Amino acid sequence: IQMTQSPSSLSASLGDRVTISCSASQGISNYLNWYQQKPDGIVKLLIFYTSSLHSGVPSRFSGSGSGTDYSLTISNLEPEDIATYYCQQYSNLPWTFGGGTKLEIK
Amino acid sequence: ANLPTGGQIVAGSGSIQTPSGNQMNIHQNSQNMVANWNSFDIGKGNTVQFDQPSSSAVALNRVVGGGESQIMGNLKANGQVFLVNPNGVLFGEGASVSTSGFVASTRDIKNDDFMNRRYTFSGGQKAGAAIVNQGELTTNAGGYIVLAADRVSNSGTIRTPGGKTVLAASERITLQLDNGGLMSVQVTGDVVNALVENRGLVSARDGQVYLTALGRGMLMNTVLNVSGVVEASGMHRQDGNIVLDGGDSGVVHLSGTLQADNASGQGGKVVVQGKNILLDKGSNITATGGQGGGEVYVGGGWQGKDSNIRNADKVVMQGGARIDVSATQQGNGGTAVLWSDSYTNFHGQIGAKGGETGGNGGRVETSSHGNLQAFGTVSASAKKGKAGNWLLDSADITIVNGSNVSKTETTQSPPHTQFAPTAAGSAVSNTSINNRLNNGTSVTILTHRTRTGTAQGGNITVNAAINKGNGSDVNLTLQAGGNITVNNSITSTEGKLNVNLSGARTSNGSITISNNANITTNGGDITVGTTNTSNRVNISINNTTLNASNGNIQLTGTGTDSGILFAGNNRLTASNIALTGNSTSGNAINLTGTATLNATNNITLTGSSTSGNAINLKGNNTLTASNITLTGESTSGNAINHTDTTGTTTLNATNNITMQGTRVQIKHSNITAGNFALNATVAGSEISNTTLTATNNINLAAKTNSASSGVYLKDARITSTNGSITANGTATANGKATHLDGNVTLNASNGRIKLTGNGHGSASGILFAGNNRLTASNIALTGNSTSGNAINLTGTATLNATNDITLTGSSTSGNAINLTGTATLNATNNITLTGSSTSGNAINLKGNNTLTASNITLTGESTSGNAINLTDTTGTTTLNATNNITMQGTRVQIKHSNITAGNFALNATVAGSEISNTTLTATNNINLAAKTNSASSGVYLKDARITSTNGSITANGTATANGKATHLDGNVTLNASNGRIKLTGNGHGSASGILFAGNNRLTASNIALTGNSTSGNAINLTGTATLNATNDITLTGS
Amino acid sequence: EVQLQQSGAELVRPGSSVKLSCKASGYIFTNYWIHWVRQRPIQGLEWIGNIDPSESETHYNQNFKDKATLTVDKSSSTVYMHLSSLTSEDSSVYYCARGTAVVDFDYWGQGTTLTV
Ligand SMILES: *[C@@H]1O[C@H](CO)[C@@H](O)[C@H](O)[C@H]1O
Ligand SMILES: *[C@@H]1O[C@H](CO)[C@@H](O)[C@H](O)[C@H]1O
Ligand SMILES: *[C@@H]1O[C@H](CO)[C@@H](O)[C@H](O)[C@H]1O
Ligand SMILES: *[C@@H]1O[C@H](CO)[C@@H](O)[C@H](O)[C@H]1O
Ligand SMILES: *[C@@H]1O[C@H](CO)[C@@H](O)[C@H](O)[C@H]1O
Ligand SMILES: *[C@@H]1O[C@H](CO)[C@@H](O)[C@H](O)[C@H]1O
Ligand SMILES: *[C@@H]1O[C@H](CO)[C@@H](O)[C@H](O)[C@H]1O
Ligand SMILES: *[C@@H]1O[C@H](CO)[C@@H](O)[C@H](O)[C@H]1O
Ligand SMILES: *[C@@H]1O[C@H](CO)[C@@H](O)[C@H](O)[C@H]1O
Ligand SMILES: *[C@@H]1O[C@H](CO)[C@@H](O)[C@H](O)[C@H]1O
Ligand SMILES: *[C@@H]1O[C@H](CO)[C@@H](O)[C@H](O)[C@H]1O
Ligand SMILES: *[C@@H]1O[C@H](CO)[C@@H](O)[C@H](O)[C@H]1O
Ligand SMILES: *[C@@H]1O[C@H](CO)[C@@H](O)[C@H](O)[C@H]1O
Ligand SMILES: *[C@@H]1O[C@H](CO)[C@@H](O)[C@H](O)[C@H]1O
Ligand SMILES: *[C@@H]1O[C@H](CO)[C@@H](O)[C@H](O)[C@H]1O
Ligand SMILES: *[C@@H]1O[C@H](CO)[C@@H](O)[C@H](O)[C@H]1O
Ligand SMILES: *[C@@H]1O[C@H](CO)[C@@H](O)[C@H](O)[C@H]1O
Ligand SMILES: *[C@@H]1O[C@H](CO)[C@@H](O)[C@H](O)[C@H]1O
Ligand SMILES: *[C@@H]1O[C@H](CO)[C@@H](O)[C@H](O)[C@H]1O
Ligand SMILES: *[C@@H]1O[C@H](CO)[C@@H](O)[C@H](O)[C@H]1O
Ligand SMILES: *[C@@H]1O[C@H](CO)[C@@H](O)[C@H](O)[C@H]1O
Ligand SMILES: *[C@@H]1O[C@H](CO)[C@@H](O)[C@H](O)[C@H]1O
Ligand SMILES: *[C@@H]1O[C@H](CO)[C@@H](O)[C@H](O)[C@H]1O
Ligand SMILES: *[C@@H]1O[C@H](CO)[C@@H](O)[C@H](O)[C@H]1O
Ligand SMILES: *[C@@H]1O[C@H](CO)[C@@H](O)[C@H](O)[C@H]1O
Ligand SMILES: *[C@@H]1O[C@H](CO)[C@@H](O)[C@H](O)[C@H]1O
Ligand SMILES: *[C@@H]1O[C@H](CO)[C@@H](O)[C@H](O)[C@H]1O
Ligand SMILES: *[C@@H]1O[C@H](CO)[C@@H](O)[C@H](O)[C@H]1O
Ligand SMILES: *[C@@H]1O[C@H](CO)[C@@H](O)[C@H](O)[C@H]1O
Ligand SMILES: *[C@@H]1O[C@H](CO)[C@@H](O)[C@H](O)[C@H]1O
Ligand SMILES: *[C@@H]1O[C@H](CO)[C@@H](O)[C@H](O)[C@H]1O
Ligand SMILES: *[C@@H]1O[C@H](CO)[C@@H](O)[C@H](O)[C@H]1O
Ligand SMILES: *[C@@H]1O[C@H](CO)[C@@H](O)[C@H](O)[C@H]1O
Ligand SMILES: *[C@@H]1O[C@H](CO)[C@@H](O)[C@H](O)[C@H]1O
Ligand SMILES: *[C@@H]1O[C@H](CO)[C@@H](O)[C@H](O)[C@H]1O
Ligand SMILES: *[C@@H]1O[C@H](CO)[C@@H](O)[C@H](O)[C@H]1O
Ligand SMILES: *[C@@H]1O[C@H](CO)[C@@H](O)[C@H](O)[C@H]1O
Ligand SMILES: *[C@]1(*)O[C@H](CO)[C@@H](O)[C@H](O)[C@H]1O
Repeated sequence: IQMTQSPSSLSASLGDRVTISCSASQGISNYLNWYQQKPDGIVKLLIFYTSSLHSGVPSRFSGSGSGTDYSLTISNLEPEDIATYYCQQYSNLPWTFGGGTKLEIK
Repeated sequence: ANLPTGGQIVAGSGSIQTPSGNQMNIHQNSQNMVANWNSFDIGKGNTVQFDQPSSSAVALNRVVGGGESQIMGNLKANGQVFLVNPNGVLFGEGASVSTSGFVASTRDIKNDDFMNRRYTFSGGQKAGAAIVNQGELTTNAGGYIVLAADRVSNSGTIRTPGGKTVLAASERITLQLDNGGLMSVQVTGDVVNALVENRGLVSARDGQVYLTALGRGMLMNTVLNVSGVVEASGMHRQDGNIVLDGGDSGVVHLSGTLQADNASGQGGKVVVQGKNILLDKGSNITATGGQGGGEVYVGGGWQGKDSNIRNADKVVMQGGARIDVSATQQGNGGTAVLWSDSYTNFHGQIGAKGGETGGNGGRVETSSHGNLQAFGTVSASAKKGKAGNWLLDSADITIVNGSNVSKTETTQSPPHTQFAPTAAGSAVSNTSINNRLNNGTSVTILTHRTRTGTAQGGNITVNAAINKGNGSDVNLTLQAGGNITVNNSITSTEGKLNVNLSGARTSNGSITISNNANITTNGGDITVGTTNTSNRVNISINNTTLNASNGNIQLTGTGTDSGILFAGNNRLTASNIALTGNSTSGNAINLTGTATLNATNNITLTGSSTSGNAINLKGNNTLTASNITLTGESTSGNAINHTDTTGTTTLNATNNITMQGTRVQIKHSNITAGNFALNATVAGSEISNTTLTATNNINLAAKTNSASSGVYLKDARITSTNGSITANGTATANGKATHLDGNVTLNASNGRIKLTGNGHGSASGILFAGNNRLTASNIALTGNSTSGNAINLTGTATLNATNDITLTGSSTSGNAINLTGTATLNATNNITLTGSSTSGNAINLKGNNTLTASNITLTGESTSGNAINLTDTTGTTTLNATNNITMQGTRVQIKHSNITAGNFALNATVAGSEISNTTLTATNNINLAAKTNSASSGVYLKDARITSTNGSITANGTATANGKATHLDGNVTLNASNGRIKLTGNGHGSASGILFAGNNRLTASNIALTGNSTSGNAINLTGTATLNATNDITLTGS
Repeated sequence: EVQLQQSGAELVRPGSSVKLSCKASGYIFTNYWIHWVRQRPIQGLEWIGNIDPSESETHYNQNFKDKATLTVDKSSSTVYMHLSSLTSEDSSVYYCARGTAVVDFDYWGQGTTLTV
């Protein structure tokens, strides 16, 4: 199972509707986690399952999708969000990860 | 004496002399010359001698008058002699011709062509003129003899060793010569009343014989007739040692013997082509060979696909007729072919036996594009080599019993009336094929659908028993383009009978074995499918027994409405029974009646259906074998559904079982296995009303993507005499990851139990309803969920562990371990319940629960709720532990409980602990520790009656927030008559220390109170307090 | 709070071996399995293997099957990652993660630098 991310990098403005699509090599039902890695190196889990928030997750983060396409959306962009968002599948062994999408401001 | 008269040299240079009355001499000087004669007649005792410069020297005697040439004397020449007489030529008895090459033709040849060495003969003949040879015509080695006429007859003998003998009946005949020999002959042009008859002997050893007759009419009249002996012994010439041709019209009635044998090497090639070819009773076409048999073709090549041989319209083989291509000493047998495009009636004998001292058997094909009547005998056996093959091919073929089919060969048979077929449908006597299997020869039967509009769909119908009670290993393959309707046993007592009821590669038909058509193979294989060609073929079966003894039974086929269907009472005994089926809308495998698939080694059922069921067994089917594996894939239906309100599925594995599928819905089954293992990967599985007993490990793994429960067990008794049951359920939808229901009992007396349930989203984890009596030497229940419960035993559950019980859960918002029902977890050595949660409770015992063991260890963590919560306004929790009890968590709330213990230990680290309305007895120490960081009480006891028979009660509360460090209220009773009571309370901020209200009776030997508070009361005994001590009472505070 | 403490920076010559430690606190150590994820330099993340402290059951990625080995000590609440035959290519940042089954990697370690 191979994961696909696009775009590999994104630039936008404060509070702009941000969308990081994450397409899969096949239908993985909903076995998707949205890890956010801050530039320092701390890696969290933001949306386990396709759309299911984690504990330390502000309401701005919200996903959707099914089958082969999935997206993670940050409704209001604030400079805390600047990070790389590895979308991870876990339907089929071995587990794999996305290519990373750095969210740069403009 | 009568010598030719009127001789006149027209071209070339030569002299004609008559030195005697009986001797006539011609002197040839030039290479080519034509001599025209008023009459060319040789009387008895007269000699016509040619004196020519070489053996390639050419002399032509064209008759330009008189009548038919009358040659009774001897004609001798050192070169080539060509005689042309439009009136015909006759060679009487005793006449002898001996030249280096001789041509007798009724067709005139132009002089210009002759001097230019262009030997073509056409036209100019008298109507009805014939060339009749009753004497002896011989040539030197490498010579040739040609008789081209409207009609040619040879009642004498013809001998051209090492050359070519050609008898043609055509308008135009073209002869190609080179270096004094004959290389090729071109025969073309139909003529009226054409015929070439040979009642004598023709020998062309190491050469070739061509008997071509091209007729204009003869709808049923004899166009070619060889009743004598034709011999072309020698090496196997690829052009054929003997070649016959009947043209496009007429009947080739052959009654004599054709010989192309080779005592020292490979036999010759005999080809007989025409429109209608009949071989009489005395026909003896032989192509044997010392080092291997030759080849024989009657009406065409193999399968009629040889482009060098014309395909006959009808070929009839009268009874007693014989074609022999068998090897004589050592070598492989040859090929004998009988092909026709309309109708083949075969009654003769064909020999394709291999060499006695070595070599494989030959191959025989008796095939007709239309109607086939194969009733004769064939022999392609081998004394040392592999068996031969008797191949058949017709439009549609139906096996019949015996040979009493009112055949028309010799009795009430006018001449050439056998060319009118009467028995529609290509009947074949089972007696013939019975002998073929009995004599160690394979049988192969094919069909092929004709053009649309005919009833000849290409079917096979066995309407007679096929037996093999003698002989070595043989094969029998029936591959039709239509149906394989079998309605008669195919048995074999001696040897092996490998049956292959294949369908055609592009077949669109099906295979039906019904009417109790048992197939016994005495160790032979049965392959009713094809294997991998995606050949759409249904395999319907009804009361058919497939006994393979020591062979392997493989059925394959794809049926949109039913891949392979089983009905009635079926029995299938074999070393390996491999069923493979596919479907689109119907059941890929559908066993409806009783199916007893007794196997010694391996049973394998495979299916795949888009909408229907892959494997759908509803009958009283019994499947006993060492290893049975049912693999199925279904997108809309069931991979493995065995549901039946009356039918029961019995499985007996001496070694192990494996079932795989998108959804495995087993039901009403009785399975004995060595190492059973399911694996569902799409829609979970279901075990209902089964009694699955296995000697060793059982591995029920299933994942469901739908609301249906993953591992759904209901009224199932699953036992492991020596192994462990490991179940692994996973539900990604609002279903339950593992759901236990109804009277389920699990026995792992010498092993483990591991029920793992991974919920997702709203999915609950493991579920328990009804009465579940899990007995094992080790029980472990693992669950994981987010909003639902990681582990829940709502229904009555009984667990008896000889060693220990372990429950583990992890719930994001729901309850990790929830016991809202009568749970009786008896165990000998240990019991541990571990949980963890964020919003909900970690451990939440609600119903009437009893947890008996020597060692109980509860633990849980909750961010905002209660970790260890044992409370219900009705439910009563009883804990019976001989040895230590440990409870650790952030919040411990014990209510309506009745605990007995050897030792006891709480530990609250975040939210403190509360004990209320409980009766806690513990012989030795009852150390209770609790640290709270919120306004809740540190150690909150109310209406609790705690007893220490031989031990010491120890409480130690710390409240960093403004809650009560250690608050006792109401009817608290503490008996520690043989030990010490020590309650330590550390408050902070405005928090009090040890607060006593209500009515507290603290009885003990030594009573010690300790408090530490900043702004609150270190010790505050507000209500009624009563402390009775036998040694001393100590209180301190700040 | 639930923490995943690891070792500091580890540097060895290529062809050496290093045993990485993942120390866990603030949660039931035998209630979740520990994961192991490598962040290759400027190429995306990748999964190595996991070991469940409840029974030391391990699943290994085939690429690291002969490259990594996992050991667990329940007493110290620690999972140890063993390595062999290191090269400069494997020089990356190695993360240990707390894996449940449905919650997956809800907490990651601080990460150690393995320069080889
Ligand atoms: C030659 O062919 C004729 C056909 O009538 C048959 O009668 C003779 O027996 C055979 O020699
Ligand atoms: C073939 O030859 C045998 C014996 O030479 C004779 O019995 C058959 O009648 C003939 O066809
Ligand atoms: C095949 O074997 C049988 C024995 O039943 C014999 O009768 C036939 O003559 C031979 O072809
Ligand atoms: C063979 O038999 C079938 C019935 O199975 C009939 O439909 C075809 O026409 C015939 O060729
Ligand atoms: C072969 O047998 C079937 C019955 O099985 C019959 O219907 C046909 O007429 C016969 O040829
Ligand atoms: C088919 O032929 C066999 C010969 O073995 C006979 O036994 C059966 O009675 C007939 O149907
Ligand atoms: C006879 O049958 C075997 C299988 O038993 C096959 O391999 C040979 O090709 C056939 O002659
Ligand atoms: C098989 O039988 C069917 C009838 O079901 C017939 O239609 C096909 O022609 C034959 O192949
Ligand atoms: C099948 O037939 C064979 C014949 O030898 C017999 O031995 C087996 O018991 C039977 O199943
Ligand atoms: C049926 O027979 C064929 C040859 O015609 C063989 O290739 C297949 O293996 C068997 O099923
Ligand atoms: C099996 O046999 C029964 C009666 O014995 C018949 O009713 C079914 O049609 C056949 O399949
Ligand atoms: C083969 O099996 C059938 C039942 O399938 C039985 O009727 C026959 O007697 C047996 O030879
Ligand atoms: C035989 O199989 C065909 C599809 O191949 C199906 O349409 C028929 O109903 C079944 O009998
Ligand atoms: C059935 O298949 C097994 C496969 O191992 C083989 O060993 C047996 O000889 C055969 O009967
Ligand atoms: C034909 O049957 C095979 C054997 O299972 C299956 O793989 C194909 O999908 C089906 O078309
Ligand atoms: C299973 O087989 C039965 C025949 O009894 C058929 O009616 C069903 O359609 C098939 O699923
Ligand atoms: C059954 O099949 C297994 C492989 O699945 C093989 O190992 C056995 O020899 C055979 O009986
Ligand atoms: C199997 O046997 C049961 C009872 O013996 C009957 O109810 C089912 O119909 C048959 O398949
Ligand atoms: C198939 O069954 C045999 C015993 O008959 C066993 O040895 C193999 O391991 C199994 O695959
Ligand atoms: C499974 O099958 C065996 C035969 O090996 C039988 O003895 C047992 O009774 C059944 O459970
Ligand atoms: C049947 O399945 C078991 C499962 O462990 C395996 O051990 C045996 O080798 C195989 O025959
Ligand atoms: C279960 O599997 C084991 C090997 O795993 C074998 O020894 C037993 O015979 C079988 O029942
Ligand atoms: C289910 O089947 C799969 C193969 O698709 C295997 O990997 C799992 O171990 C078994 O549970
Ligand atoms: C299993 O059997 C029970 C009662 O025998 C029935 O209620 C369920 O529907 C079936 O699955
Ligand atoms: C539950 O009770 C039913 C009643 O028949 C029994 O069949 C099952 O075996 C048991 O699990
Ligand atoms: C059971 O299946 C789960 C996934 O559902 C896997 O994580 C465990 O390793 C296996 O035991
Ligand atoms: C599970 O049970 C076994 C024996 O039943 C014991 O040896 C293990 O220690 C316990 O985990
Ligand atoms: C666990 O059970 C309690 C009652 O005991 C219920 O309130 C919760 O909703 C459940 O998760
Ligand atoms: C039960 O649990 C206790 C807790 O320490 C352990 O020591 C025993 O070994 C186990 O049986
Ligand atoms: C403790 O558990 C009870 C049910 O047993 C529930 O009602 C409470 O809300 C919880 O704190
Ligand atoms: C739990 O109980 C057992 C019983 O022997 C004891 O050995 C352990 O020390 C205690 O934790
Ligand atoms: C309480 O526990 C003891 C042993 O711990 C047992 O004897 C009693 O039966 C049960 O009530
Ligand atoms: C329970 O804990 C005590 C210490 O209080 C220890 O002595 C016992 O061995 C164990 O069962
Ligand atoms: C309670 O715990 C003590 C040690 O505190 C141990 O000695 C007794 O055996 C047990 O009952
Ligand atoms: C209570 O729990 C704490 C953990 O914070 C441990 O240190 C004490 O030993 C136990 O009494
Ligand atoms: C509170 O007091 C207890 C003894 O009662 C001690 O074990 C704990 O360490 C302290 O926090
Ligand atoms: C369920 O989840 C737990 C983590 O709490 C894991 O240990 C088990 O392996 C999985 O089945
Ligand atoms: C035997 O033949 C009868 C009559 O055609 C048919 O009804 C059966 O299905 C077949 O096996």
